[PDB]
Amino acid sequence: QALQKYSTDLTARAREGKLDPVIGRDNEIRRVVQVLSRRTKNNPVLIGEPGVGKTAIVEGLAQRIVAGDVPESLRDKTIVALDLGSMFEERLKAVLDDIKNSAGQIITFIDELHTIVNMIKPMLARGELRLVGATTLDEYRKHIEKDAALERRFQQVYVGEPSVEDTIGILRGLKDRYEVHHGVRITDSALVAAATLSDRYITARFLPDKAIDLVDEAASRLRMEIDKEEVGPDDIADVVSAWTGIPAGRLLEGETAKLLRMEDELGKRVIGQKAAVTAVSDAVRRSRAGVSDPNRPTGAFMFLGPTGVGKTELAKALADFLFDDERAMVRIDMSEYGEKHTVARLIGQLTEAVRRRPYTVVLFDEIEKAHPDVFDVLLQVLDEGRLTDGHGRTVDFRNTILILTSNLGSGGSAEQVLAAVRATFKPEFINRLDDVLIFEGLNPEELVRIVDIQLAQLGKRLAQRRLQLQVSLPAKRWLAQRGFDPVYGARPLRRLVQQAIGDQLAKMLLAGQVHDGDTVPVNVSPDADSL
Amino acid sequence: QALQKYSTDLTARAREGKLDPVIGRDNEIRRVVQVLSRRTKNNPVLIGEPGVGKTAIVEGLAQRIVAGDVPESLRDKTIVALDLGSMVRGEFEERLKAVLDDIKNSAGQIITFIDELHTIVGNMIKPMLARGELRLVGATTLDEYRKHIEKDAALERRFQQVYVGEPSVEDTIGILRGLKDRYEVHHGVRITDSALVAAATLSDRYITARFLPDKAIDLVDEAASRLRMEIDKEEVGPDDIADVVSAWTGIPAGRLLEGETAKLLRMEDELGKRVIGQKAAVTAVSDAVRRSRAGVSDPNRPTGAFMFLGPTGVGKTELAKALADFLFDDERAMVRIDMSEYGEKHTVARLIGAPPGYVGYEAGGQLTEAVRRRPYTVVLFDEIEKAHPDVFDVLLQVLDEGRLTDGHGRTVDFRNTILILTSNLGSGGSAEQVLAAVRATFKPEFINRLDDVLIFEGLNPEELVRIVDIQLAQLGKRLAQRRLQLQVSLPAKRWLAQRGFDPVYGARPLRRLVQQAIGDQLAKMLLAGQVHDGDTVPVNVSPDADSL
Amino acid sequence: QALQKYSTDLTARAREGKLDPVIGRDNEIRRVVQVLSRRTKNNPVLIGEPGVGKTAIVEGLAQRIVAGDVPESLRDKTIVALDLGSMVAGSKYRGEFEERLKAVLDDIKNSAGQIITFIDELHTIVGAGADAGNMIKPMLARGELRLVGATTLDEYRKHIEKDAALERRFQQVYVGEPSVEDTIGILRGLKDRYEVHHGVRITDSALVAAATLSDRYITARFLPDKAIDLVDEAASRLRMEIDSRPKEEVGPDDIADVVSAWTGIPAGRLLEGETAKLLRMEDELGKRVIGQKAAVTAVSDAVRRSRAGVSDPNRPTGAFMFLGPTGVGKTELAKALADFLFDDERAMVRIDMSEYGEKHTVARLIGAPPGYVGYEAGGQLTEAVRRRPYTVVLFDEIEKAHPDVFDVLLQVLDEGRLTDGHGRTVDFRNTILILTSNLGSGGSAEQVLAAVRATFKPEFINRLDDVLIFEGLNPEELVRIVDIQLAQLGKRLAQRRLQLQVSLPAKRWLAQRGFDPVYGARPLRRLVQQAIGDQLAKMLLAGQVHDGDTVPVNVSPDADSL
Ligand SMILES: Nc1ncnc2c1ncn2[C@@H]1O[C@H](COP(=O)(O)OP(=O)(O)OP(O)(O)=S)[C@@H](O)[C@H]1O
Ligand SMILES: Nc1ncnc2c1ncn2[C@@H]1O[C@H](COP(=O)(O)OP(=O)(O)OP(O)(O)=S)[C@@H](O)[C@H]1O
Ligand SMILES: Nc1ncnc2c1ncn2[C@@H]1O[C@H](COP(=O)(O)OP(=O)(O)OP(O)(O)=S)[C@@H](O)[C@H]1O
Ligand SMILES: Nc1ncnc2c1ncn2[C@@H]1O[C@H](COP(=O)(O)OP(=O)(O)OP(O)(O)=S)[C@@H](O)[C@H]1O
Ligand SMILES: Nc1ncnc2c1ncn2[C@@H]1O[C@H](COP(=O)(O)OP(=O)(O)O)[C@@H](O)[C@H]1O
Ligand SMILES: Nc1ncnc2c1ncn2[C@@H]1O[C@H](COP(=O)(O)OP(=O)(O)O)[C@@H](O)[C@H]1O
Repeated sequence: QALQKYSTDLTARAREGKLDPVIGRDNEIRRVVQVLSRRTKNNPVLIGEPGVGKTAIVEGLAQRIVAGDVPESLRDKTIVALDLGSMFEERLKAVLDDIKNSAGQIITFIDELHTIVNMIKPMLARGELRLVGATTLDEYRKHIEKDAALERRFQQVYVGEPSVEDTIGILRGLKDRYEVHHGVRITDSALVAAATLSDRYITARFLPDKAIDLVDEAASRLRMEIDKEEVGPDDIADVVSAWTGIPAGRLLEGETAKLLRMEDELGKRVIGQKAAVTAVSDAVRRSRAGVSDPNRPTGAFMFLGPTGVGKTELAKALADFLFDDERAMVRIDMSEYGEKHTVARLIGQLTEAVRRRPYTVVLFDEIEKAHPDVFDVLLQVLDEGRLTDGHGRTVDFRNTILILTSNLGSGGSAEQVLAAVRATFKPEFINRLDDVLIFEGLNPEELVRIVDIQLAQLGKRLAQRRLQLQVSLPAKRWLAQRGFDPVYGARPLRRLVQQAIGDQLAKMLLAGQVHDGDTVPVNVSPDADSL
Repeated sequence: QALQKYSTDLTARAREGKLDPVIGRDNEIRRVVQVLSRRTKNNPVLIGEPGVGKTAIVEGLAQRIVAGDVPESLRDKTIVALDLGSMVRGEFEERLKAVLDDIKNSAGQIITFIDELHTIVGNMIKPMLARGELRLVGATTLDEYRKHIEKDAALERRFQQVYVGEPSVEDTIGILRGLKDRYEVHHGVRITDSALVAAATLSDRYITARFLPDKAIDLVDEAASRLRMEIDKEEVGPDDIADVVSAWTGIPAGRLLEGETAKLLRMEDELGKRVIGQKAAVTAVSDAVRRSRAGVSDPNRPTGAFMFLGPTGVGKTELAKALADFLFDDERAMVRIDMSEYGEKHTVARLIGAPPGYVGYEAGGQLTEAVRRRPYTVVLFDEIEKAHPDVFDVLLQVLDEGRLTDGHGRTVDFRNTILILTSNLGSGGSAEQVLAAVRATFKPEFINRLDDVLIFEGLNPEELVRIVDIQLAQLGKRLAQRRLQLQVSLPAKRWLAQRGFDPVYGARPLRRLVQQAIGDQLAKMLLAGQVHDGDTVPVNVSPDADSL
Repeated sequence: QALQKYSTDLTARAREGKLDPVIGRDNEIRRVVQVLSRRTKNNPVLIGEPGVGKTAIVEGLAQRIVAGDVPESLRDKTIVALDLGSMVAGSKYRGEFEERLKAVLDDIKNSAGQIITFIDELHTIVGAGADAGNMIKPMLARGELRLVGATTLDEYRKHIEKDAALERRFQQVYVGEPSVEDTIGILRGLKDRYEVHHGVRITDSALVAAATLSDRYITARFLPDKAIDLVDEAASRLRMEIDSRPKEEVGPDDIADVVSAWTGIPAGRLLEGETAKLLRMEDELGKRVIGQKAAVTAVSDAVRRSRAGVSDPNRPTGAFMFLGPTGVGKTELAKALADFLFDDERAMVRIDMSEYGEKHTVARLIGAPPGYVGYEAGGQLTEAVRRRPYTVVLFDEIEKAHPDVFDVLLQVLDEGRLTDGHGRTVDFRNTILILTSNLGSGGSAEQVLAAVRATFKPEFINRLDDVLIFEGLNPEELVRIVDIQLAQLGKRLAQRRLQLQVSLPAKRWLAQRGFDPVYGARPLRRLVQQAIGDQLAKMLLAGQVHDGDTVPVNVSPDADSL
């Protein structure tokens, strides 16, 4: 009985009346009782994630026992925990002496048993103690999923989080826990609104206790700013939003803000490809509202283009818009993932960044550098699980869109491309993706905005010496004349800009007479053009 | 009496009776006794999969020892197990030396027993082993023995492999019916021999991860536990285990009963639930597959080798997908290769990949690599009218005996697959000249080996609202986040027929058109409001487009 | 107190007679002795292939020292069996193994030069690093310690020769495996120890049989212990039989029983029971091949002449090639033979020579040289014969193959040799090679031989035995072929309890249809199935025929009907 200084107790808390009302998980408590009532492979271990309530499952089990629902072999069983706060090995003998002389009626419960697993294992092999456990997936797999001599005594129980409405309904046993400081009146409106905005800041947290973390963050931030008598849903929203957003981020949905337009950056930054851009805009209006399916990447498509049409430019253009930053995208080339020697390297080369900053869109410019094993990797990613890491820490793909702007059948127009797509992408890269689009090559109409943005960039580059260019439409079209060449692309235009303008400009800049502050015009000549 | 700290005593524990009965397996015990009684290369090692009964063999050896059956040379000796988990950077070898010290101080015939020694190895034990003071009964698995106790051993001259594969269904039923009083006393309800047979057979048939001797007892113990917990029908019956195995695997309990005639009788609309029309095709395919399972034909031939043709988009691969969904419990079972780039004489061996050391060797062959794994698939040959006249030699050898040889030298068995050769001949002809065309195009004796050469038929304009309803029933779960329902109107249903058929691609745009139109025209209002999860989401057709 | 917890005493172990009586091997022991006694660098190293008696030489030197049979500067030298696995076991700190080894070295060099040391499997002295196994050099190349060693050639090359400054300090004494007579002498020396360990007797003829049989059949191991293993196994097995089972010695046929129990080869002396089978063979083999009497007696003579002990023990057990018309029974005779002497009609190794139309695909049955894609995989044929070295190899239709595959079996035949990429040889010395063809096919026995003489080359036609010519099918044998096929079908109809009652006109019609003179009996299994099995399934799926009903068949005016 000396365990009172070594271990806590639970068979008396519910008897005296000290407990918390946990509701639900009836099937889980049933599973626990059934597994513990076995001849072999008994004493389960509640596997899950930190902050789901495995302790809640155990205390609910104790409550159910003391109220009385158990079979004959469970006559209240004196359930008891173990305080790891008694730490050396000379005292483990003392705490196990009362379990050895026990008659199998003093079953224990260790929390986070992957720390322990020498001293207890032989006793477990003989079966004088049950030792209900609790651990997490990664750690469980790391420690006791490789020693098959101990997988003989441990039948795992998988636990998930309760639903959103379930958390809402269970919240009524928390009305007085935290908000007893500034006496702000709790309202059911803000209560149901708190967990509603669960993916405004971070999706690494969970529902049952991390929603409470959110609520307490909100209470603290209110009591810090207003130092009102009521809690406000949009105010909790501003709490959770003022850090994944500088002006408290985006407000309520109001899709007319950024996504209805979709071309302010795209249509004026990527000249051409109008059909592809309109199509992907329609696609992201149909998709970017949680309005496609259960947890998918919520975006996947492909389209076609040769060199010199602006595929990389569209990729880097949508970056500054889709999430209003530079790292809103990751572009992966498989110039390394081409053989089976490397398919394991990304499980992980990408995982570091994609887990640290899950605010990026995944890009694979070409599959003419890829292997059919990354095919199955991404297939399992799509709709059959978010991700599985070789170490065990899994990272969801919530704000990631799948793109391929390939030159797969660019020589052909509409039929060769479609046949080559249906062929080269064997595993289901057709049925679960979205539409496959096309490009609109450099056209005499689509050259004016090109030259305009090029000259704008050259000007902002020249602004460090306080020079400005007066570009007239004569030269604006004389360059466009000999810069069409729709086999190579805009790089002839850029090189011609550099040569014609910059070579002479940089000769005269050190030849005097163009001292800083001046302004230079453009004047077409028969074969050249002067400044 | 020195360091009994990190071990057990299977003999002393047997002196009281804590151990189980070990019924059966009376040959491996004698083989172990025989190897343990040599002069050199003694101390055997048991080899088998997990949970087959190696520890059980050692327990039975100890029990026959304590009762008295072995020769006197082995009699009067004890056994000890060892724990590779409680020991294990460094100081593990110090502990190992501490143990082998107690062994050398025993200096007798106190046999040891190590479990999964391929974690240990090395050259620390070999001197002590090749001197005659310890005996080493091992236990491990074949593949790990081959990688750890074969490559760097140099003591493979000291180890003898004993094989224990796994029992059969009958031996497992005997194991169970002998190991029956234990659970009947632990929980205590009742157990029927019918339930034992059901456990063995269901486990063997559906559970493929684990193996018989313990995979079977899991079901019995779980059934007893759940029956005991139910009392919060005083016996466990053969139906009282279908429930447990269904809870385990997923398939409902109705399917996990008679499934050899009850499943052939369902080759009715259970296929037609997925494919619409084509009743002659469905009947012919169903009957052809139904008579192959009878059991009177030669056992080396695929399960079905029919080819069908006609217009595209009329449901030609949908029948294949549905047939794979019903028979093989998966719709990702058809492997589809395009017979358009197999036109040259050099690209015929591209679907095997013949030699070692050449360009395409580790990529296997397109046909043989997809069947060596999942040897229960369905094979489609799109556009067979464009193949070089040497593919047919391979495709004719495969269906004369269900075997083939890939490049690595392996042999793959085709006698559980279903072959299907699509085509598109007869763009204009209905049923009269396409037959002569497909007879003249291919060799005449090649068709003589196939099954029915049934010809698909056009889609009745009446039989298109069927496909429309299938599309809408599928779409009835895309707006499942906010429970927003869908509106239905027969004119709009028959509106998609004309502007979606395009009678040169069958019904290919019936998916893209519907999804783009409705999804895009709705996404705006699904956020703007004007409809919530209590409304039909009113929709109809404008003179030009589909109105909201 | 340092070299007594990290070493045992081989000489003290020899004094109590806990060693074995080394027999022979005087050259190697003399060389070890005369190298162990020079001025500097007196470190011999026994080297050789595994199992040929390298430790026995050192134990013999120990027994000789104890007996006093050595030169004057070797008497009372107390050789010591050092071990390193026990000095590296507990040491996890800076400089904890260094002093442990330094104490041993100081104790060896403290006493006078009488501590001859013995490290077995010395390739393990190269590690211990983290400057280790390297402190020993100054004493090695000065004659301070003697260090008799022993290791295998492969381990030597891999570990020690990478340290060309340390190899210099060792003298290689090459140990080669002994011959059959030397092994017989060794066994005669060691017999009386096994005769005491087990409670049985062992016969000198049994020893001779062990040393001889273990040399023809077990070709992956080496002799001195390859031969002892058989004797040990047979003795233990006979003792296990005598006990526990309610004429007392091992003889030259128990060894045959063991050497056939593993390696599968039927080596022995034709114990009664199968001699009757071998005598009654041309008809027990004729229960499946009708006709071709000349091509069955040849195979039967090969098999009998092989197992009777009169045949060249270094050449395959038969290298026939039989060719003739189409659908005559060539492949079927090969399969019937494989079924006769294996009982598993699919236990043979057949390769389809119609797939070798391209010169480069020979690498399927050879492998790939070092440095190419599939190198450690091996070759199909080589790896198929290395295990189960008793099969029947079959080359079907060997005229479609490019005429450069006729050059590899040019020496597979006539010697039973073939080497793969790794350069190791397998022996086709117990197989039966059979390669069929279809040259001629419409000529007499003279113009069909002229096609062989024009397709193959003289040094290839000269390697193989009888070139058998299969004859044409007589119209009186087709009935028996139909009986064979119908019996096969009936035996298939045994998962039910169906039967058949085929009539004489039915059999005659079946024999008449599908025997065309150009394609032999080829279109007959297909016809039997088409005309019986289909409407036997139809009339079984739709009831009206149930298990038990012996259904008859007749010849109703048109094509056959039930
Ligand atoms: N439609 C376009 N809009 C904007 N820039 C374009 C366009 N077409 C070409 N360019 C420019 O042409 C150059 C080509 O680079 P990018 O288009 O970004 O790379 P890319 O399109 O992937 O070409 P490849 O295929 O890699 S050679 C860049 O300076 C682009 O800005
Ligand atoms: N012949 C047998 N008689 C009785 N029980 C048996 C027999 N064979 C197997 N079992 C049971 O099958 C189960 C398997 O136990 P083990 O023998 O420990 O399995 P294993 O082959 O040792 O694999 P490991 O060691 O767990 S990885 C036990 O419950 C045994 O009691
Ligand atoms: N000349 C010999 N005289 C007597 N017995 C011998 C002789 N040579 C070998 N043997 C015996 O045959 C067996 C060979 O064992 P070892 O000599 O230890 O093999 P080895 O030469 O050490 O090869 P490795 O690499 O150590 S496995 C032992 O049982 C020896 O007693
Ligand atoms: N003498 C025979 N006895 C029994 N069956 C025979 C006989 N001759 C032919 N057959 C049958 O004929 C069929 C084919 O015979 P095979 O010998 O396999 O063909 P083949 O002799 O290899 O000729 P090819 O050129 O290789 S097709 C099989 O069903 C055999 O059973
Ligand atoms: N179903 C539930 N009923 C009551 N409280 C719950 C429930 N789920 C989560 N909780 C809350 O979470 C806490 C228990 O979490 P805990 O089991 O300690 O998480 P973990 O086991 O992951 O460390 C309790 O304080 C409780 O308020
Ligand atoms: N009998 C049918 N039942 C159901 N859908 C059908 C049927 N016939 C055609 N379809 C539909 O027609 C379209 C044609 O696609 P697919 O099955 O791939 O045919 P194809 O072989 O012509 O490519 C699909 O949407 C398919 O569902």
